[PDB]
Amino acid sequence: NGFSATRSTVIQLLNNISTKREVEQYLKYFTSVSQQQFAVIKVGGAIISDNLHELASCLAFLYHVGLYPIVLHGTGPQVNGRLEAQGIEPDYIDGIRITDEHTMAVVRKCFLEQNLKLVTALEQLGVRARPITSGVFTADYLDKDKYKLVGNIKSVTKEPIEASIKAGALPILTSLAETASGQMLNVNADVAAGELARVFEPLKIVYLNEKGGIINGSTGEKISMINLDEEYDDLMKQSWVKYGTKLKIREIKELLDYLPRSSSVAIINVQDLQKELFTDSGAGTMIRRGY
Amino acid sequence: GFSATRSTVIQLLNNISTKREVEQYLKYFTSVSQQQFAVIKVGGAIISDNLHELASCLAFLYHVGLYPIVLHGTGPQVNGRLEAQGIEPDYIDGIRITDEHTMAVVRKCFLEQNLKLVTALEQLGVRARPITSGVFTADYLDKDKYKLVGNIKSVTKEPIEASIKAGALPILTSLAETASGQMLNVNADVAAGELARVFEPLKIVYLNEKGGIINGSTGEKISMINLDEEYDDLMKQSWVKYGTKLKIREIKELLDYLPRSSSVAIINVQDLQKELFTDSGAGTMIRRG
Amino acid sequence: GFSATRSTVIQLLNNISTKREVEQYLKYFTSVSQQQFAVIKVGGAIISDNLHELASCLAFLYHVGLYPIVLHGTGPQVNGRLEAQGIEPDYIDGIRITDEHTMAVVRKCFLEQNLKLVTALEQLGVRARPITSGVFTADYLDKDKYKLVGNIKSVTKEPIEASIKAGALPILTSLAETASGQMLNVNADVAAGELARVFEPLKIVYLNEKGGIINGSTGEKISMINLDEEYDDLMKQSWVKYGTKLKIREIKELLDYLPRSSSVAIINVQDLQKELFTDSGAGTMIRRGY
Amino acid sequence: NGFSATRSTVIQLLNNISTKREVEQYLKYFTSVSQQQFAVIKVGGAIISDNLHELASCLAFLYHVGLYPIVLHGTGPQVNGRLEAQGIEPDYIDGIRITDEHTMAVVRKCFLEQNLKLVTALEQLGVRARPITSGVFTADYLDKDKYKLVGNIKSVTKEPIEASIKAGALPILTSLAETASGQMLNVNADVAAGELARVFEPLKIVYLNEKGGIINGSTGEKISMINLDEEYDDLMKQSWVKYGTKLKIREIKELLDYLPRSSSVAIINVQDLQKELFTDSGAGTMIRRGY
Ligand SMILES: CC(=O)N[C@@H](CCC(=O)O)C(=O)O
Ligand SMILES: CC(=O)N[C@@H](CCC(=O)O)C(=O)O
Ligand SMILES: CC(=O)N[C@@H](CCC(=O)O)C(=O)O
Ligand SMILES: CC(=O)N[C@@H](CCC(=O)O)C(=O)O
Ligand SMILES: [Cl-]
Ligand SMILES: [Cl-]
Ligand SMILES: [Cl-]
Ligand SMILES: [Cl-]
Ligand SMILES: [Cl-]
Ligand SMILES: [Cl-]
Ligand SMILES: [Cl-]
Ligand SMILES: [Hg+2]
Ligand SMILES: [Hg+2]
Ligand SMILES: [Hg+2]
Ligand SMILES: [Hg+2]
Ligand SMILES: [Hg+2]
Ligand SMILES: [Hg+2]
Ligand SMILES: [Hg+2]
Repeated sequence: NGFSATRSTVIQLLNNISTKREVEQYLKYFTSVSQQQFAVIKVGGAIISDNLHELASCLAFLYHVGLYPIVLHGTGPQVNGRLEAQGIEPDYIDGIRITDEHTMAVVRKCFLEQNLKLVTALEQLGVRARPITSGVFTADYLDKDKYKLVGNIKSVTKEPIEASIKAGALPILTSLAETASGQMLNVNADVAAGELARVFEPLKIVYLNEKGGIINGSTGEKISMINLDEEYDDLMKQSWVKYGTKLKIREIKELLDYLPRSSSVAIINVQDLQKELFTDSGAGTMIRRGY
Repeated sequence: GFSATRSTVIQLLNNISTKREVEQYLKYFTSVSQQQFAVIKVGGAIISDNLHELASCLAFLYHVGLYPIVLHGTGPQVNGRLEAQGIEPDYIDGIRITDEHTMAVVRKCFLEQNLKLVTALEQLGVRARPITSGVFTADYLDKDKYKLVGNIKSVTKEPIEASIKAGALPILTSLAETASGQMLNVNADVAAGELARVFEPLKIVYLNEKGGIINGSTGEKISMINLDEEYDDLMKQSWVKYGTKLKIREIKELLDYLPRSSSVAIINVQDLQKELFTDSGAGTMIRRG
Repeated sequence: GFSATRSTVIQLLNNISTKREVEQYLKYFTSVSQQQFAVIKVGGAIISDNLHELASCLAFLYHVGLYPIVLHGTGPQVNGRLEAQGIEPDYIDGIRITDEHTMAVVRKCFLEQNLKLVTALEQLGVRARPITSGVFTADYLDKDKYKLVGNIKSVTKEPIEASIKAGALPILTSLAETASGQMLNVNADVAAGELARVFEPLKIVYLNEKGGIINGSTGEKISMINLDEEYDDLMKQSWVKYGTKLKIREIKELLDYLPRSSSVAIINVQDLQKELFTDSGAGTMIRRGY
Repeated sequence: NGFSATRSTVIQLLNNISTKREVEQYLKYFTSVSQQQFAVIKVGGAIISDNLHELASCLAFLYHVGLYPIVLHGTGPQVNGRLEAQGIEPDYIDGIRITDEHTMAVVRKCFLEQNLKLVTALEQLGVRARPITSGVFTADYLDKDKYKLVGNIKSVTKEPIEASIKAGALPILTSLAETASGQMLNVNADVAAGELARVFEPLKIVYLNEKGGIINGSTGEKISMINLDEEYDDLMKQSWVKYGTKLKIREIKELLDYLPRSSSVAIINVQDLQKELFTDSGAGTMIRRGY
């Protein structure tokens, strides 16, 4: 809601504008009376460890121009770092972490740390943020025998996210879910973000990763656009598509079958976020249902 | 940058009238150490019955640059919800027996009450941070007897300190978690006692509706309890039951660990300002004898 | 401290449409040096006739973190006051002949107009600092001919720089003072020119009601004057008289000192933003020429 | 008008408070609704060169609690230092500087310097201050033959001072006056401050000096109170009341003849001002009508 452009906000806004067209684009967003949620942004765990300042800076820009994102982040790399320090190797199937009781302890502790890290970086920039670490995702077991403490999300409770935004604070969420009776269950961040998007139907849906999209492994070329109805089935049969990419793309396809056809998902690097959000950039991989 | 209005400064002056009161305030106003001003436990009933006065008093503390650690309960509204759905509340030794359905009600109630308090504060211009999990680590108190109830074994200070450092009042629930991530129900008086133990605040305050503890055998409010002299005999009295017994027990165990200079005030919210700014306690004061 | 509202940012965006314009704004927005963005001379009449527009335009500049040096006149208010007293205004070569009584009137009017503008700015949330003396030191221009009229010999920058450093728009009169403290009257166009000479600002703007200079022999507004080619011929034209003649000469002598990249814009307040943010001038532009 | 207590303002207020009586004294000023000007404060020129931080700091306290003083400063000592360096002996009669053309140029320069020094120190503390160096005092020649460029003040134009206060800025004045036709005339700062106090009829009238009051030259002791109706005539016959002190005492006597008997004037060091204004300390020299 609250628009308050600091010196850094003004510089961020102007520094890459070069045309009337770009100016007009920003004017359209700043004069908008829409009540639609602006954005759900999924943040790769690696970005919080490697690229915190940059992440905090673009989130701060959005905050200062009154366009609050719902932010959901992962924690995969730092979990593997802790397990390795303890002489334990991680285990996945279908891109999903097999999560026994000891692994869940590490996952929970790492999520809390990395969540607070991001919230604090934001507060150090004068951006109000709330760590939302429980009470959003209710889940049952995806498959206890196979994955152990891994959740299948059944419902999203919106009130803590909306209360945060209403209070003027960015809601910063982990992908942890809970059963009704309170057993925490690990969920993949790509999946949890998609559930948020499903229920909020935001203007913008963004997945931030380091590669800045999805890279065709046979050619090495970045895939600019994916038309799911045409390309999904045979894209998934390609042997270069890694488990994590397969999980990501499956979730997005399911998400976009629910959302209206006007919705889309951008998979992009954080340095290209502003131009993709505001000035209609072709950076990253854009994914839509299509025909 | 901190600033205070005329009304805030006037109310501040109205609370301070001696050199030691001034010094106490300024000591905590400009945080020169990791020392904490207050742990304030809020009875759940206050959030449903007297929220505006609770929020206003906490908002005054914030506006004079003080950041109490606030932890609230939710027992009465859990009891309300259960009775509303035709389920009778289930306690033993003052502790709620918490099966799988009861825990879902407790969690949802905790979160609702928490957001209610946080939002009332925000509406008064107070930055408040919900801290609903991640502080209390527990194992099962007694599975067979209480089911999903915790016995706290550690307090993680970071989220509370981070909140204060960001200039927001931390508003905590008493939910705890096992290492493996099973949330457990903990009595809010007990949890508050665990916070006081690790933070060693200047002030330890429990807010209830009665404004202290009443002696059942006489019908008179108890002004002071000297534990070393009175605890053993007091716990034998048959009028001392349920939640009260549990409250006195935890406070006794807390004050055994804290220095003799510490004390615990059980008061009504209308006595909070006087209890925090002066040594002339109100309600029921408890100290080591 | 700095923050900008939505409507401030919207208005900034409406003023910028090229990369060059962005880099120009950013250069002056982020400056930690003594470089100056603008000297803006305000015609006295505008304070009587169109104050709110003037004050709003200056407020926008302040709200985007730009700190123009503002110097204003008061000629027409003085003439009205003299005529209210049954005194005929007395000019030669565009300069007011200023005896003791007239100096009292000029001083009072100047201080009044100054406080009028400063207060209008403050009402819009703009910090503005009256600077009514201590800037211009002067000798007598010609005591027999003009009486209490000054020829400016130095400009003290300190009061203006301190205002800007504190985040306040400096609002100046053109009153000057002898070393020993006799105030001397100076034409506001000339004093503004002296300010431009020592500050060498990016932008030199003269605000008048006509939005430039009209060629008397055609009735057409002059869009551009290239002084090297046109100045001698122009000053021989019979329609070039009084205050307009003085203004042109003063601008010419100013531009003899400044680099060829400089220019002076004589415009109406409605064109101030365009003139400040873009290279597409308005009204009457004056330069040396290439 | 605008009350806004900063961190340092709160500490400044409470630091010295030990009793309920002191508290109630501050409550009286903070709950007040009277339209009367709070204070006229004369600042000896030396304080601006010698103890500027401390001066800026107590003025800042008054600003932040919404009790704006009208501030008038001198510059006598630094003019003498300038003259000294040019090989010129300072020239005084009856505590008033004889001021020829050269000396007026020094006085003027050096007034503007001290004025801007004070204004800038206030602004650095986040206090809005407006330099008011002309347009307040209109004067005739005091005695051209005897004093040269020295003024006798005939009127005080209030508008600039009231406009500054209304805008939220402390008005910081020099004592320079001007004739109708614009010859600047030098006026002693003690006299100009008296002329301000006459027309503003403030609640408090304070003269700040480094000595911290007036010293009885014969006994070698600070004078705490002067009852003028009783003491004035004999005081003016004492050998140790000459130069500025004589001028000051006479100007204060004439001021308190015009003002009601409830008014008084304090002469004090800046370190004792807060306690003097708010909690009736009895430091420095208090002067009043008496009987
Ligand atoms: C179930 C599962 O795979 N959880 C992910 C969540 C963290 C993330 O996505 O970065 C994990 O790595 O444990
Ligand atoms: C274990 C237990 O009794 N917990 C409390 C928590 C709420 C409170 O203390 O207000 C309960 O009523 O469930
Ligand atoms: C000397 C001289 O002509 N001064 C001008 C100054 C006012 C103005 O320029 O608006 C005058 O009118 O007296
Ligand atoms: C006339 C006169 O004596 N003026 C004083 C003004 C400065 C002051 O009072 O400090 C002077 O010393 O010149
Ligand atoms: Cl960005
Ligand atoms: Cl860990
Ligand atoms: Cl209240
Ligand atoms: Cl419920
Ligand atoms: Cl509920
Ligand atoms: Cl306008
Ligand atoms: Cl000097
Ligand atoms: Hg960890
Ligand atoms: Hg509930
Ligand atoms: Hg309180
Ligand atoms: Hg305008
Ligand atoms: Hg006039
Ligand atoms: Hg000097
Ligand atoms: Hg003071």
